[PDB]
Amino acid sequence: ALNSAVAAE
Amino acid sequence: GWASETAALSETATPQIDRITIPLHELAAMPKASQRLLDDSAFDIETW
Repeated sequence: ALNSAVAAE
Repeated sequence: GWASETAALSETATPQIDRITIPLHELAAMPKASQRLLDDSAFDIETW
């Protein structure tokens, strides 16, 4: 759960 | 001892003590989360 730009994260 | 009637009663043993040390360590987690993900998420990421 971080960096909402990345889908899997 | 099982002391006799007249025997010049001698002294007996006494328990020897041992000490065990519990070092009391710590366990830590530090998850990083983006501030914008926390603001525009429909899920409460802080309580998750």
